[PDB]
Amino acid sequence: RCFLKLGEWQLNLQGINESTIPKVLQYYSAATEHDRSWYKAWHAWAVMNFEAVLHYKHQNQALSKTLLMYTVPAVQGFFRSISLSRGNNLQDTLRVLTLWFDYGHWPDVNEALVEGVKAIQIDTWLQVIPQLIARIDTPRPLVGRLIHQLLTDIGRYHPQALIYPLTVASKSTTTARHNAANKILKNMCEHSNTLVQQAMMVSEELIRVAILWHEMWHEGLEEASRLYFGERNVKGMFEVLEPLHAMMERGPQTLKETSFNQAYGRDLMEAQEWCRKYMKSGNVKDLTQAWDLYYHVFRRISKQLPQLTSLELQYVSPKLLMCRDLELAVPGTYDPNQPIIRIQSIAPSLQVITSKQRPRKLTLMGSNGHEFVFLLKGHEDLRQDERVMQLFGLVNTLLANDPTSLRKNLSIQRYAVIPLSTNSGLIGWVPHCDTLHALIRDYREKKKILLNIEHRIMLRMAPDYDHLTLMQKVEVFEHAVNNTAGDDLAKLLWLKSPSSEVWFDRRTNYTRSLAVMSMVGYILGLGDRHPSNLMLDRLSGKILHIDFGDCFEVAMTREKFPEKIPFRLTRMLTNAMEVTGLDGNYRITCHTVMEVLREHKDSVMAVLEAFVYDPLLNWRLMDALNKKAIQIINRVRDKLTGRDFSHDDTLDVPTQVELLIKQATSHENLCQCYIGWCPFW
Amino acid sequence: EQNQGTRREAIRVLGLLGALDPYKHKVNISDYSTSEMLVNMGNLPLDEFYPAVSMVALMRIFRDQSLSHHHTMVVQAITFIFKSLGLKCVQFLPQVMPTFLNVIRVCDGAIREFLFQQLGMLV
Amino acid sequence: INLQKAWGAARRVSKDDWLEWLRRLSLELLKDSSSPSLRSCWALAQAYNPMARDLFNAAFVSCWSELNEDQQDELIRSIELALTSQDIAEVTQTLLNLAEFMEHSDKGPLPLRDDNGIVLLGERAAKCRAYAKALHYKELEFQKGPTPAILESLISINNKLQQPEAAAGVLEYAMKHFGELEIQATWYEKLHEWEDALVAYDKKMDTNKDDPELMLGRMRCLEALGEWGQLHQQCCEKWTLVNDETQAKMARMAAAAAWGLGQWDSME
Amino acid sequence: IQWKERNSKQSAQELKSLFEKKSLKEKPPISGKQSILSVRL
Amino acid sequence: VGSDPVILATAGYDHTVRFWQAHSGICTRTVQHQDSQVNALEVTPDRSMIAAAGYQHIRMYDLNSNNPNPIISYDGVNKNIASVGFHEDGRWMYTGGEDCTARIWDLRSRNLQCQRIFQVNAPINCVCLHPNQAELIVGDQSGAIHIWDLKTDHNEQLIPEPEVSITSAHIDPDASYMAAVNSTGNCYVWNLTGGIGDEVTQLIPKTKIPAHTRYALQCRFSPDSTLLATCSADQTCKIWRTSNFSLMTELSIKSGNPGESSRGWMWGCAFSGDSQYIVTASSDNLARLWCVETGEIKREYGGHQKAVVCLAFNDSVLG
Ligand SMILES: Nc1ncnc2c1ncn2[C@@H]1O[C@H](COP(=O)(O)OP(=O)(O)OP(O)(O)=S)[C@@H](O)[C@H]1O
Repeated sequence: RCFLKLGEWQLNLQGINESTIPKVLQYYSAATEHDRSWYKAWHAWAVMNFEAVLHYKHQNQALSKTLLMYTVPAVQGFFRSISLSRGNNLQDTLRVLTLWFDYGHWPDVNEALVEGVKAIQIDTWLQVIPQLIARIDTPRPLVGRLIHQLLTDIGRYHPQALIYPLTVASKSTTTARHNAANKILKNMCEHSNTLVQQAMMVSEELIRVAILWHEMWHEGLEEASRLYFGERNVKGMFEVLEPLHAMMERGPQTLKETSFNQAYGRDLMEAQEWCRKYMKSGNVKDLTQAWDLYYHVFRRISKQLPQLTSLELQYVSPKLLMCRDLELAVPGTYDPNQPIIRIQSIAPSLQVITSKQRPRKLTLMGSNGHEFVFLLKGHEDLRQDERVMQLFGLVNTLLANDPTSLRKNLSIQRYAVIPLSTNSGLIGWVPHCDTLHALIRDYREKKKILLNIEHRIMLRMAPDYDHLTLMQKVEVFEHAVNNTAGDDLAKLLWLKSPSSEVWFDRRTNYTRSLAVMSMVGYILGLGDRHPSNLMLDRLSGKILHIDFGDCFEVAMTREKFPEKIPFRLTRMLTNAMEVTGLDGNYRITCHTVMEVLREHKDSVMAVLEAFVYDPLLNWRLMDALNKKAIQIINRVRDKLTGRDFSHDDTLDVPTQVELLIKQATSHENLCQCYIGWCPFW
Repeated sequence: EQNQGTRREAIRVLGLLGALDPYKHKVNISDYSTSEMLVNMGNLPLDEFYPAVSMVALMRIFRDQSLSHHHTMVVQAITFIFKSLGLKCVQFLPQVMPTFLNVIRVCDGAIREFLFQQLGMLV
Repeated sequence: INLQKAWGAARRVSKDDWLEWLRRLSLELLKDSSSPSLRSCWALAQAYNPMARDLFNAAFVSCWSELNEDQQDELIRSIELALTSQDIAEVTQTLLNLAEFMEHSDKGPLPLRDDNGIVLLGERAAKCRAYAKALHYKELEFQKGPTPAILESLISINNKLQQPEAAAGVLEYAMKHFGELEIQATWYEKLHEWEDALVAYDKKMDTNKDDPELMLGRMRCLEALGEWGQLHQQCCEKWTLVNDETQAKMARMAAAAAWGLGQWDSME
Repeated sequence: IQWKERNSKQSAQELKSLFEKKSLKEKPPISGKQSILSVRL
Repeated sequence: VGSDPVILATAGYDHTVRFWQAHSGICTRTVQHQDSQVNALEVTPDRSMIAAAGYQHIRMYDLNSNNPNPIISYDGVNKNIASVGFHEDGRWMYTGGEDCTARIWDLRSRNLQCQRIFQVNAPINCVCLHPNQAELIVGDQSGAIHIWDLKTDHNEQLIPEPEVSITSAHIDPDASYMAAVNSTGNCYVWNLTGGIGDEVTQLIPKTKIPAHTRYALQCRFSPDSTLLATCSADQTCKIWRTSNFSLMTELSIKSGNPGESSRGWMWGCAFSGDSQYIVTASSDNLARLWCVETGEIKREYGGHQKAVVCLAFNDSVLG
């Protein structure tokens, strides 16, 4: 114990240099030898070795043997520390994963790696199943071979935990990923053949119900028209709309596809013929007729898209409604400690939600007689929502092992996210929740109050509101919020309650669930928090956040309408949490969540480093290439130490929380928001 | 209990176990529609509000088998409601009919030949 | 129309008198209510009393919607006298549930003496041990005009509702929204802010020596803080030259200080 | 009139006296009778 | 028309710029400014044209003739123009844009190319020419004051207090002081260049005068350099002295009623050649004329249909 205290205090006094590292290393090795059954000493030794690797790598970036000398005992101590926890070892597993991915090709680190895979149990990899599959197409032989061996062991022991991302990765466009996934899948048919075929059938069948043929052609033509008439890139629109001709050339298989073929197939063939005539002998005389035909098809498709409001399975996908029993599990619900729920039936009618992306409403029926309602999403990448759900589960586990937050029941409400491809997926449906916009809308429609009364006052005081300077917009915004009593949410939440005790408990839950999500969204960098992205649970009062598409302060650094606020804290959310203000439950809950996130900064740092450094997922944050990821992880490290507002000082938890409160509820920052964000609500 | 010695022994056992903190007690450990109807959360107009709350009040005594003495008058009151409303008494069917048929199944005696008869009037 | 002989009888004295009064009130309310439903359910309500209890609010609002100005004015006067006359839990819970049922409607709350009786009903809700209702009524009183008494009662209500952080927010509002140091040391006493209450009591006593209840609070602060030495020193310097109604209040703290220092001879 | 860049980016000695005349005068202030102000009132 | 020794105009959100004279408060010409609002307007020192700048264009309006159209329009910037100004002999334009730039324009249809750009890391809110027509003050949304001399190409940056956006700055024509206000009401006054010889540009902070609890939107000296008026968002306009920097005069448009709740801010003000009567622009859809001594208003012009945020008042040099 005192050797560990010596190492920690020497690190806290003198930092990390080339003179203190062997001293804290010998202290940590003395502590591990003095105990040999302590998770803390082995963990501190392994993180000290990893920090030595990081420091000696960053020093020669501004030899490969000292890095070896500090990486091999790092992997050894981390694989030793994995087996000591037995309940929660996500950070150690991500550390052995990043060491595996960066230095797993060296022949000496491979020894410790292949010992560690055979040493520890097989369930401890079930938490890092996506992060493994993101590196399945590595161009190095031995690390890729050991990845393939581990994935085959996971598929042999736990076949249900790996079959969905494997069938996701099989239907990719890159060569190495799809052939490695097909290889692991065809090795999976040895012990379980019906499950792989049923899973491929189900995935390939409800990837078609997500985006139909006319929606695919509408999206492709809308992309190619913008590309050709804005960038003059003929070889870009060619690669945009030739896979559509490729998937249309294999024959229609359903009645809807045959209907689309009988309607538009002659025009979509003659346009391809004119495009080929242009591509052989270059002249715009051949491209203008093809684009005329494409615009005719686009204008005929775009008129029948608001009419789509329901889908029958006999017309869209005739293979889904004739299953009647399956070996697949219900997606999003599988744990190795409970009996599995298999997919029994699928409802033969889906309701399409009228929006700009049109999400379907799928509802399966499990083996235990319970209906599982889902949301079949198209035109969206659901690979970010899965990672932020893993982060939210980690944060829930962190808040669960703390005494002062467990007695206050602080947690984030999560939902299942099952991606199916690059542009389609399946979101779990949370019941009893209602949208924040769709609550104020009903309250104003019932109380005879107009919806855009604040916007109408703003446009009446000044017609050119969006073109003013900062001070003029501040004056118009203050005149709008002073001449309007904003108390819709408080009376709306009180009116829908049976008694006062339930109303008080729901208000307490609402405040202490808004504060946790505000601090976690500040640490993560959540943007675009308009009232259509916040939901209230009508039975428990808690707050549910959706649309995790703008993370890591992307919305702060955009060009047209950048937001200057960390989280959403407006006057309607403040007048409905208490009667004095936000200095009660809100500030104390923010202090608790911030100090919990600061005491466990290494775990959330490891999760966010595994998220950002993924080469197939960091394309949304870059609109060398590894410079932006570094300067984002540095910003995240500044947020978790109190060096975010100024680098020459270190702020504690109350000062940082007070600065965030003053920044989020300032009129000069709320006046610059987009009008759809509703800063007056 | 009322004996002072028993209460003294009870608080003696309570002290000898000894001062468990409340969170460990709470660790060791539909009916929502009636609460919304007796307070009128849905804000239905008052003319069609008294039948719903009277049906819940009749169903609260018609659910229990311990108080099987006033079953004839709650049944005749239910028939009175269903005849007095008219065509708008269809909304109370999912809450009145399973309890009615369960009571017909579980009861005994010469009230059964009554209940069926009243059930016919419901039909 | 014929309910004034049940409402304005003016003869209720004891507990069972009030219970049988609300009994007869419920039966004469459900008997003639201008609705076939409650009138038919009255015949069963004569035989079963909890059914007449749960059908009280609907019968009350159906009878209230038909009366005119004067009869409903005698009605609200009689319900005010029935509120402020007794102290039993069942009848007060019944009247509070009726008032919250009425204020949840579209017609607004039933008008009491002054501003729907939010000063009365909360004072009837604090003694009935229904603290959520009292907290809601004190918030409704706070929304009109803030005074230090409302903030002190908000602290007192939120402490027994197991909410220390809300009361801390009340103290924060009172300290950054008033700005004259009107904050009494009893406010820090309720929040268990023993150091701040101690600094407040030394701030209040060093300027002038005043009457008791000003050193008893300092004794309570130093006892709850855990300093037996200064507590016993301040007790021994004032034990003789003090009146009778203060030694009976300070004797247990004196015994606790003498035990904490181990002086059994003074503890006896 | 629109905007065009790359103007006078190489001549330093010419720009030292092209537009920076450094005209500093009118040091002596005098009193007045406020003709327009009294005429307006 | 503008054939008069004194002229007066106001501009705001009603899509018109009004010209009038302080004889009876009646409007003479209403010039039509559409598709944007006016941030700031300035008259040419030769008294031939006026210039209205707001949202990516600077529009000239003729003074001798009667033309309601923008005869000469300047475009090229991508956001608003906070303030504009001319050389005292009418040679070059200093225009501060919203985005990042303070630039110069050439007023003649010839390739003189005396135009330069000054680029900072913040949206700028105010520009001010030096009275010797050699230096220039830039004030942005980061509290920084860029003293940029047009002779050389290096600029000083001065930060009294970060995290607060400064709004205005001005130098008296006698070249005695330099005052500036920010978004919390603090008004710092530095002593300007005393080096008339070779433009050494030394600044020492004389005083900070704490007033104006709300936002302070514009601060201006007087041509006699004995008074300094500043307008703030508590519906007040206060004039201070340059002797010991105490409060000379307080003016307010507050009705004293809690039913108004800041019905209009104090946007702009200007002095006269005598420094005796001032004209103030409030956002209560009207402009006022006050005196620096008696306190009470003397005149009112209420022909506008929306708020007004800028006004121009120049008279003859004698006064
Ligand atoms: N996970 C969920 N649980 C319950 N309801 C949900 C859930 N996800 C979405 N919804 C509901 O579905 C509505 C519309 O779905 P969205 O996908 O948000 O529509 P959208 O506007 O196309 O989405 P974007 O990306 O914000 S434009 C949401 O506003 C909610 O009402």
